[PDB]
Amino acid sequence: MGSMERASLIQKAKLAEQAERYEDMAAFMKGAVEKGEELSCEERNLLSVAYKNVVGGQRAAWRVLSSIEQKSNGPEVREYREKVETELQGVCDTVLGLLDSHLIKEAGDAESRVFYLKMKGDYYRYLAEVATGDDKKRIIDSARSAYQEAMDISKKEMPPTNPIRLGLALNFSVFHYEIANSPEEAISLAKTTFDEAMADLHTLSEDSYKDSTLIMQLLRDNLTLWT
Amino acid sequence: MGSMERASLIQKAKLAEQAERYEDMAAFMKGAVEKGEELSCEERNLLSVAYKNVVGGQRAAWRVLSSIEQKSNGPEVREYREKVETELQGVCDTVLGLLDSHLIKEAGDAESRVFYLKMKGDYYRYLAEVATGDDKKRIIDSARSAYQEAMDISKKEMPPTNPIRLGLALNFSVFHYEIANSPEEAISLAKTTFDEAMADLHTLSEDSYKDSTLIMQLLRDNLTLWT
Amino acid sequence: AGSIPGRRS
Amino acid sequence: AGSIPGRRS
Ligand SMILES: *Cc1ccc(S(=O)(=O)N2CCC(N(C)C)CC2)cc1
Ligand SMILES: *Cc1ccc(S(=O)(=O)N2CCC(N(C)C)CC2)cc1
Ligand SMILES: [Ca+2]
Ligand SMILES: [Ca+2]
Repeated sequence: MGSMERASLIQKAKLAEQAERYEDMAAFMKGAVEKGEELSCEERNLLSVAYKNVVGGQRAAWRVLSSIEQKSNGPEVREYREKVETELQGVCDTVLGLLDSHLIKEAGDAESRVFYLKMKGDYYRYLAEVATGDDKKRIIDSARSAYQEAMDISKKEMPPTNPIRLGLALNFSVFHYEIANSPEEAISLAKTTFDEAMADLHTLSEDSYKDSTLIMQLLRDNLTLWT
Repeated sequence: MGSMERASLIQKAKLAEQAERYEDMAAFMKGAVEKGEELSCEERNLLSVAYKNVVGGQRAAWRVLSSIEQKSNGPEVREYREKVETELQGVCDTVLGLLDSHLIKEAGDAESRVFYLKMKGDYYRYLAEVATGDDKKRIIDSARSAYQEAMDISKKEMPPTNPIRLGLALNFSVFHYEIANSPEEAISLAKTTFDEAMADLHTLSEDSYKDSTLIMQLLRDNLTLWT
Repeated sequence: AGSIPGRRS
Repeated sequence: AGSIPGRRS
């Protein structure tokens, strides 16, 4: 997207979201990142929304095909599952590449750095969902390491109700439950996160209260399923 | 898809439908058509479902962008609407190309020939939705001509309850109402189609009755909106 | 005004 | 178990 203005890429990413054209949205936001400037809060969210939609569709398709393949056990189901899997891995590698070149290293404020490290954990987690064997082990450790660094920063630099801090804890708890085979760690993290946020709600405006309690309900929803 | 077996392309098209991967589904079915053999009833439906989903997403996006553009009247909204429009036209041209090379000319049974001519009318209709000016006139006449040939065959060769005959009449009525500025022709066609189907329902099994009455309700739904 | 949905086999 | 939906700005 080298010939398009940064501001035009951002404007077109917003239009693509409205049109539910998420592959386009991700390509526009990749082009915007590759302009080399840091991203604002709104721009980071556009980048994340675009890729979460793209990879979310791929993950849903991979799960459908993997279920059919498991029930079957010609080569067609495996071949097509592998094709979708390779595409999914390519998108994850693209996002991880943007984070490594050079979003994370230039992110000095806690809000941006935690945001990008949470993304890094998420996309390694999506790689882990389809990985098999010892490659899975190193991918899992990469997700854990990214989430842990984000957690350490968020606990030092953000209030317990901050929505990015809450969403990070939610997703790290899912990592523990679904990827790392650590359901007790998942439950403990979700419970502690919820309780510390509850005790801080009194400091918030009406609008911030709505933002934080929406994510707290997601933590509670997981706790209800897990206990 | 020249190196993949016809039967594998069909199997993968069915998997792609289950995975809601409609671009893949359309590419697999295009590859199957290009093997050069005629398509069975089930295969024709897979081809149609694949492309209807692809072009349906493009049409929905084009309408969102066209609405934003109309409300606005920089170059970004127009440029992006044009990009989506060109992609949509490319998919329509691809489908029309498959019909012309060589699905229609080899379709001798009424069921296949009517099916393909209805597709031809539909994809010219989607081209007409985005066309402007005198190009619109010839595109509109191409849609009308395809639908009319399909109608003539269907009335000679199929019972009035046949689901393809009913769906053809439904879509031709939409063409009259939405494209050709002929709402009275649309209403007359929908009413006559519905009434002639109703009088033939007594000949049908329980399963065929369900198939036909589902499309009859769509005709009635349009009549309710139009009168 | 609705045409045949046509999006599920 | 649900992660952040994250699919709408
Ligand atoms: C992981 C993550 C990403 C973004 C947020 S957010 O910016 O505070 N916010 C959450 C709710 C969303 N709906 C309101 C659409 C928008 C983005 C939090 C956690
Ligand atoms: C234009 C058209 C296409 C297909 C048919 S159909 O094969 O009889 N049928 C209609 C209903 C659909 N649902 C049951 C999923 C399947 C396809 C009719 C008209
Ligand atoms: Ca510039
Ligand atoms: Ca062969």
